[PDB]
Amino acid sequence: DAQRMNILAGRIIAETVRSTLGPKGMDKMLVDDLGDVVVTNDGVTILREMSVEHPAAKMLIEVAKTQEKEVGDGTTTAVVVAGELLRKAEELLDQNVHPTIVVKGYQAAAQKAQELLKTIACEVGAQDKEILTKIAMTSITGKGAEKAKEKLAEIIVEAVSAVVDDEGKVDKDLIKIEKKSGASIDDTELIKGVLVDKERVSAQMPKKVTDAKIALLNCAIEMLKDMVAEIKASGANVLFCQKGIDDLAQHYLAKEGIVAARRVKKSDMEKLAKATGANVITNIKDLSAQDLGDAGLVEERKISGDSMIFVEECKHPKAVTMLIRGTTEHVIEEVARAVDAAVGVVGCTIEDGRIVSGGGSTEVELSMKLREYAEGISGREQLAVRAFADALEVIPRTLAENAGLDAIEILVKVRAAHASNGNKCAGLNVFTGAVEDMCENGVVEPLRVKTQAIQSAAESTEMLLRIDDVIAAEKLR
Amino acid sequence: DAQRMNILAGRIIAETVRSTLGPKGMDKMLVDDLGDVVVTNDGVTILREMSVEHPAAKMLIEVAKTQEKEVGDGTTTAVVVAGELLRKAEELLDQNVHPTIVVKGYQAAAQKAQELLKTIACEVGAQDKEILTKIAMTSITGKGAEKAKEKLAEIIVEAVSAVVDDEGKVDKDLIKIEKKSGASIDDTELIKGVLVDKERVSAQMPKKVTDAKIALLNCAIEMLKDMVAEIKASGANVLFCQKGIDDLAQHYLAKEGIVAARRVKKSDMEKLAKATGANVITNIKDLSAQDLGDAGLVEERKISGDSMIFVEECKHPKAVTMLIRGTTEHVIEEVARAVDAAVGVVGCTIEDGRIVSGGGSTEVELSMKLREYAEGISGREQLAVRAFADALEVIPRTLAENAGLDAIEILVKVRAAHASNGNKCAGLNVFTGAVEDMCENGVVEPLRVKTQAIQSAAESTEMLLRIDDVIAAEKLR
Amino acid sequence: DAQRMNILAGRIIAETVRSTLGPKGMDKMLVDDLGDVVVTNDGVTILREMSVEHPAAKMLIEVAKTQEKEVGDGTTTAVVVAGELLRKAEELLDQNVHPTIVVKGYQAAAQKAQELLKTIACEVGAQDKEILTKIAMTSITGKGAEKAKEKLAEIIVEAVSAVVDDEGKVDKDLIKIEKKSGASIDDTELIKGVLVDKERVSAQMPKKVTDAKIALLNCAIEMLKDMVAEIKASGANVLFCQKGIDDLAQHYLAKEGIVAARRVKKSDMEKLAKATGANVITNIKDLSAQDLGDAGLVEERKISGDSMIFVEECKHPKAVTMLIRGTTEHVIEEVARAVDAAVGVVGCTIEDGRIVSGGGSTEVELSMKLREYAEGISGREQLAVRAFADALEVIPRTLAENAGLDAIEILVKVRAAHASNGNKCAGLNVFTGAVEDMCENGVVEPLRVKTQAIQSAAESTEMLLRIDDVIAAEKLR
Amino acid sequence: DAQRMNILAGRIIAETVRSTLGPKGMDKMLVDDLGDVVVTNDGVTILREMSVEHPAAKMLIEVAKTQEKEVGDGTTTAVVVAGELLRKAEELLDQNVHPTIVVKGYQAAAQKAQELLKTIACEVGAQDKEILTKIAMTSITGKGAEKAKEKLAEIIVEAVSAVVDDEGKVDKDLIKIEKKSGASIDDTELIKGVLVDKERVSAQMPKKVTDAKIALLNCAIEMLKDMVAEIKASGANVLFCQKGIDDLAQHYLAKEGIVAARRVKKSDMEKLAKATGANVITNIKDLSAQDLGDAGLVEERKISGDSMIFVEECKHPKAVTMLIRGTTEHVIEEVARAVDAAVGVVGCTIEDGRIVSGGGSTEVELSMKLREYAEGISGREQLAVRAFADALEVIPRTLAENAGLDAIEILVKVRAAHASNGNKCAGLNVFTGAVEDMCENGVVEPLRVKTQAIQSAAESTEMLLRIDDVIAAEKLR
Ligand SMILES: Nc1ncnc2c1ncn2[C@@H]1O[C@H](COP(=O)(O)OP(=O)(O)O)[C@@H](O)[C@H]1O
Ligand SMILES: Nc1ncnc2c1ncn2[C@@H]1O[C@H](COP(=O)(O)OP(=O)(O)O)[C@@H](O)[C@H]1O
Ligand SMILES: Nc1ncnc2c1ncn2[C@@H]1O[C@H](COP(=O)(O)OP(=O)(O)O)[C@@H](O)[C@H]1O
Ligand SMILES: Nc1ncnc2c1ncn2[C@@H]1O[C@H](COP(=O)(O)OP(=O)(O)O)[C@@H](O)[C@H]1O
Ligand SMILES: [Mg+2]
Ligand SMILES: [Mg+2]
Ligand SMILES: [Mg+2]
Ligand SMILES: [Mg+2]
Repeated sequence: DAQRMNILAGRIIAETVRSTLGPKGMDKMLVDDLGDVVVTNDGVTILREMSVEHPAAKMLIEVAKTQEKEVGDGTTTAVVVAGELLRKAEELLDQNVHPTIVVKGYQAAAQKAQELLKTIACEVGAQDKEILTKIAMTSITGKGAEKAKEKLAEIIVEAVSAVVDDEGKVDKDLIKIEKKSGASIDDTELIKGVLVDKERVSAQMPKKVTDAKIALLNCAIEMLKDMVAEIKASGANVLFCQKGIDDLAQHYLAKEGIVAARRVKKSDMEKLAKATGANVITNIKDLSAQDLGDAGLVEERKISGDSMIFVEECKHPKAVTMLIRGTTEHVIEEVARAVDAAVGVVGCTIEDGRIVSGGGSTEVELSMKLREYAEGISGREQLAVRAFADALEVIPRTLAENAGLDAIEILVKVRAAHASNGNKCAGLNVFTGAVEDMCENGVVEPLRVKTQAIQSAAESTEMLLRIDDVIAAEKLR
Repeated sequence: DAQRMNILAGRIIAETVRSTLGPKGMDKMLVDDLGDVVVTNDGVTILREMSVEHPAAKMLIEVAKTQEKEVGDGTTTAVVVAGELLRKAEELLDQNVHPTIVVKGYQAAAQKAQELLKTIACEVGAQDKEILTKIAMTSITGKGAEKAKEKLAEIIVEAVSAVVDDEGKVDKDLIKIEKKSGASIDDTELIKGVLVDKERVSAQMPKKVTDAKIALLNCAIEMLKDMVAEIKASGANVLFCQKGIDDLAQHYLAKEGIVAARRVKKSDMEKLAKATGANVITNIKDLSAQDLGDAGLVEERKISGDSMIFVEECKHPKAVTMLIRGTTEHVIEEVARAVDAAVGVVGCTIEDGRIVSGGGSTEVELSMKLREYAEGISGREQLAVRAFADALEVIPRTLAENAGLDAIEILVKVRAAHASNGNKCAGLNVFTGAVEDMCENGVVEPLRVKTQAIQSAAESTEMLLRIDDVIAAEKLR
Repeated sequence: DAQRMNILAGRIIAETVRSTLGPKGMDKMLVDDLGDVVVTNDGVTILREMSVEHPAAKMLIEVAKTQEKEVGDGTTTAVVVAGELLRKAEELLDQNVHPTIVVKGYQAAAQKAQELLKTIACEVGAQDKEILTKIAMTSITGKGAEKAKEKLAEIIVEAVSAVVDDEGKVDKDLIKIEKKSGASIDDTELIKGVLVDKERVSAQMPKKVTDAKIALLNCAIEMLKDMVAEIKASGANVLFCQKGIDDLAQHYLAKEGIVAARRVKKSDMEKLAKATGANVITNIKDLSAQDLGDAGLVEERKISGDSMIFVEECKHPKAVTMLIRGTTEHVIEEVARAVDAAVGVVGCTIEDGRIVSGGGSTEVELSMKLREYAEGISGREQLAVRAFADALEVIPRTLAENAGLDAIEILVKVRAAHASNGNKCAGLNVFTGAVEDMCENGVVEPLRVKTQAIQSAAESTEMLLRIDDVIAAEKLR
Repeated sequence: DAQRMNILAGRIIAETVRSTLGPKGMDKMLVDDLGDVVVTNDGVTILREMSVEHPAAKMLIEVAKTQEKEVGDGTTTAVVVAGELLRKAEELLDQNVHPTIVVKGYQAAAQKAQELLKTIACEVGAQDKEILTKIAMTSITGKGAEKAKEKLAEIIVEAVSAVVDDEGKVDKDLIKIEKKSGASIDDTELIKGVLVDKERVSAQMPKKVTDAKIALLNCAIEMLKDMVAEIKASGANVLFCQKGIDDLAQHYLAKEGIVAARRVKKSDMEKLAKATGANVITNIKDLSAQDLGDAGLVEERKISGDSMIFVEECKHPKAVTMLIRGTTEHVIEEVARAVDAAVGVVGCTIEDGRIVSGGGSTEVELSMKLREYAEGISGREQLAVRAFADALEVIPRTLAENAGLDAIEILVKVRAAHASNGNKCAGLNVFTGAVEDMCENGVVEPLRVKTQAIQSAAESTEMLLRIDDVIAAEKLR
């Protein structure tokens, strides 16, 4: 009774982002209380912006937060599978199956799914840039752009492959994301170093400094003669002032051949302190030759529509930065979420070396094998394993729904292609309407995406099914 | 629309006799317009006594008439499977599957069922009286009596085995059914020959005649001296007059040592003409010594409550007669329908030599194998093949329902016993509640029972699905 | 207003037989006031059996009566197109198009359809038995039997080809249809001559007569010696008496070696007078040696279930008779309607020598060409020509509907195959689900089928659109 | 469901300005919350003044803002086509066509429309003043004045042709728009230079100065003797003070033969700095002989109702200014929007050299060619391309509706005139009621008008169709 409304609340959250799955997915319209409009195909964006107050709905959201924290992609996939599991479980409750039996079936079916996924996955090499590019292609194109990814995917593959340490681990904090308005999306490029979105405050100043000694000054300049003497004595050639710089000081800086920029953002003072290794000085007497950062090259090179300072050839950091360019602000914010997703799947591929074919092909193969495993189960426990397998068909059907095809006959032909030692990679290519080999089409995604999503969907539904009543408590906590 | 109510009418006829399946089946109460009450477990009895006016209902009844004409048992099974097919097909219509696709699926699944049944069936020898007894045991005990069949089954096995010609064919008209009230049911016995429920019209007449010359007279006797001269000249010792015999003629018949009975029924004049080989004479001049029948013994022996004429030791006919004894009239009529059913299954076993294990095991094994065949089908045609396999589960579930068990978990454990090269004969034994090997329990039925019923259920449902509207015609015919 | 209900009444008659189109057509159930049931796929049977009282409905039925009288097939096609024309016309009335403009458009579009059909049709030779077999195959298989036609079609092709006179005309009365119950449908055969469903009244009579002299006697026999003298003097060896024959006359007829049959039907006296060329004598003195018919062989040969007199090897008549065999009465009556249809289309093919590809391919090709012709029309008259073209798509759509496919995308792919100098014979093969060349599949039908159906559909709808009110008259006639 | 109301909101915005299309367009009445009344035929004026709160309505308005920013004309055409696309798409949704299929059809049909437009357009010479006059005639006369354009169009053609640089590009900021109340509309004239709506502060001052040295003074005058010495030493003859001028300074300025005006607007200080090339001095010591601007003539000539300073014969700027005259304020504001529109179409003509015939002729020709392209499409994707072609007919129909004619037969005769390679420029001349060659009537518009409008209408509808639900978000942004 009161238990069912929890199942209802969970399915409501699922069907909210249901139609946003896959490249041909539908866009949702987000409207706040102030009348601002947001249109997006990304599932996790919709999940965080929703006005979610129901507890069972929040218990489901923690799957997407967990799925994105541990993988970065598949949050839409995990939520939809959880919703379909709740629907199939409600059907079994309507057949007088006790909830604990459904949980025992789901729990046993989730473990068997993990073992089967470990055998379906194909092994790849952490140096195969082609397979890594196909992984990024599949992960980004689910949002809604074609062939522009081919340039961005190779940029992301080169960025991640550079920050891979000698242990095969990928630290996403080593790849800084930088967002700036520009002329077009294609202007997005990768830079071996760090970026400063400023220009020389005086054109007479020298524009390039090699073997730079970076100085981070947090005090305004606008007494002053002794300040210039102390800074010049520290043996520095590059100065970054967070506040302003005196116009008379900008002259003596240009005469001494010293590049300097004022109005430097607080974020640039933080990244220079973290990367190059400088302190944020609070008193000019503290500035020394050791607080300076080291950099092989500091060059301000213009770009399409803007001029900014590039700090390249820094051997000490071993890190890179993504310069994201775009026309509008919402386009840039959409491109940023595409990079965060591709970084996750490429990172998971290098760490795990296990991938499966996408397009719902792996789901169908897993569904068929689980129905075989269900046959051998005695006791009511079997019916839950059946539903768990038939629940996985929600992923290929939703893809066919959003592709405009008849999900019934599409799901039929794919099941036929997998039947009796078929092609475990046969799926629906939403661009052609035919059933093809997803591996030959370059549609692949990491194994951790599927394993983490399925386990996350199972554990949440198991948690909801153990709830049979909600009780009005007082105070607590 | 108007099509669906036809499907509804069929399921109504199905669910009417649904709970009458199996030995533990439920009894139905038949009440006419005059207030007479009839309680029975036999399905075909209920089907003919129903006030059936709907055309789709009549189209369903013709399956039971065909099933009983071609087999004699399994009419309940064919009707129930037809109803479950109608229910599963209605589900597919509710999923926007066109009727012709369902027909194509059912039609292709019915043919695959015939091929699979031909491989599940076990071969037996036409002389194995033990297996023939187990066949009769299974067919009769479905009505509602225990271990009394063991005596009757061996009587039926000996009766059928005697009339088997040199071509393995069984003519049910060679086994005459005779019903007479008596002391108990156990008094039912088999007689090697034919019976005449008459007595000597004169006690002074000789009661026994050996090497009898049977005479069939169709003319009343009550000129007359020339009639006695012609009949005595024909060289006959036994006379059967359909009409009466003169009292003065009854005297000269008793004096000459000639046994004679008057008021002989028309059925006895037919069976004597068919068995012993005599003509029905219409003019006394046609009576000759060749129109006489031959019989080794003609003896009138009294029985409990009656005296009648037995004609035994007739090597020429090669036919026998069943003497049915019972307490009441309704009990005898129930025993007669048990014999007509057992005669059919024993006859089908000797002619075909193919039997299958009961208990729903053949249905479950066929259902499981058909779900495997459905996997390889592309196009919407697959979904009908799925439903056709899952429709067969109505037979084991109804047995479990009528046995008082939980049909869900019973059907689960049986499917587990058949899964992955299991025991094709594993079913639910309604007397113990456990799943056992039906072959080891002696629960077997002929192959023609299953093949004819399944094909009959498919063809009727196929015929109903091609109907999409009923039109108000005028006159016609 | 009152005009529209006429359009409604016509569409009701159309959609009544709509789903009966094509081989995969649906079956309708006809129920009279007495409860008798008739299930059929044939459209014209349903049209005559309907309880039709509405005048506009009767005005539509006369199209099927006209289509069947002048062609024999396509009555369902003409009715459905007429109904679709009425629907498209109702749309134009709802756009404030005057009925006479719709008529002017329909009338101008119907004539242009005749011009295009004359150029789409392919020419065949009146001696090409292969193409004639494909014509009969296509026309019969629309009812619901497979490959049994291949034997029956060649029988029908040989029957029609024999009665073709030296002017290419086919008289359907020269091919007698004979219906008799038998063992199976395959026993249907063609006989080179005429048939008499009688047997020799005396088995002692000689059973065979060669070089027969047929005599037609209309006077009862049962004076008599002078009658035998006059008949024997006329020089006849075969006598057909419509009334009875004296038993003593049956003796003297059998002694003279003269075959004779009594109780001969009136239909047999008519066909013998028409074929062999004999007179129906009304006075024994009129019987002469010249009133006799000539026949090479008269033989009474038994068949499965009956014995009858065959009159073969008659060179003079030039006519044949179809012996229809079947299991039940309704099956035979269904086979008879198939022959009458095939005779019509084969006759239309030999007379015209023009055929078009079936399957709806010709309809789509005609529809596409009419939309091109519609473009060049000025004034509101154009809109009707558009509707006339888009109305023809009802035939391929109904075939796709009855085949279980999605009529939308099937109709799309066919239009694509015909577009920009495509294949004018590309249609939907309901047996495979793919679009194929209908000529290569052997699916063809005579040009007169299409031309007469389209003109019949147009003229009736033209007649309905000129009706704008119904007036309550008195007496009249 | 919730998606459909978005389609509804867009069509509401479309039909709001629907009847304002073409010269015979209808006037709309705008009433604010204060009771002020505005009557206009201009579509873009109505679109910005509407109380638009619905998001889907705003998403549609952004098309008119985009169309006006990139072209300047066709905003009404793009909105109406967008609305008609939404209506035709709703019909396809009511036929169970998935939105992504409609988008795929629209997207593919929009690209084919761009390619077809590139071949329909005729090339013109950037020096052909006659064709440029016909372009301005067609663009302005859509608002509501006759033959007054012939004088204004030639004025606009001369203004744009003067500011065309050596690269064929037209910078609209080089043509300054000046609005002033006057005696009549015909007093609108073009001035080769820049305008200053000021008069001499002293009538005793000389009114004309040749070889002027423009001085821009930003400091108030009202020490003062040294200020006059520094300005006179700089060698200047014309002074523009943004603030006031001392009355005693106004005396010494009049004695030296120096023209001076005080209270000069900030816009005049900006335009003089941009055109003549002068600096805005902030300290009298910075004024030099090089900060002065150069001008061949500075003359204050009175006009009907006012006197102002004209700065003509300035070879250096290469820019001109439009003096707009009118009776009332609202009349002047309407004339200004006419010039901005004509400047856009004349500019697009010189840059592109591609024009198409107006009157809906290009729309009909594009509609007919797209229906030919639609024929060859397989799969449901075709149906959207059909609707896209039939959607373009909204433009000729709306013109015929506003012209008072029967849109049905007018659209018919135009389609007939275009059918099978008709006159691709045949359209409806709303002044005569007949179908004529629009090129021979001087009804032409640039290619960029159609290409940008069609693409803008398609992309917006594509964006609306990807929306399937609106979600209640919290906070965001
Ligand atoms: N080219 C493609 N063909 C078929 N399926 C695809 C393709 N690209 C992506 N997908 C599917 O889209 C799904 C993910 O899409 P999306 O919802 O955008 O991201 P998320 O992984 O967060 O759910 C994956 O399961 C994948 O199978
Ligand atoms: N001892 C038993 N255990 C399990 N099933 C049985 C047993 N005896 C009979 N059956 C089942 O009963 C079914 C037939 O029973 P019943 O309805 O009485 O006759 P009918 O064949 O006319 O329907 C068979 O399909 C068989 O599988
Ligand atoms: N093998 C076939 N494949 C496709 N269409 C067929 C085939 N055979 C017959 N048809 C179609 O069936 C239609 C006629 O069927 P039916 O309604 O039974 O007879 P009628 O010609 O009286 O309407 C024809 O228009 C023909 O195109
Ligand atoms: N003289 C004319 N004859 C026929 N049509 C015209 C004429 N002048 C303009 N039009 C039509 O009017 C349409 C534009 O009118 P309007 O709505 O006033 O401006 P906008 O271009 O902003 O929509 C063009 O599509 C053009 O075809
Ligand atoms: Mg993704
Ligand atoms: Mg039974
Ligand atoms: Mg036909
Ligand atoms: Mg305009």
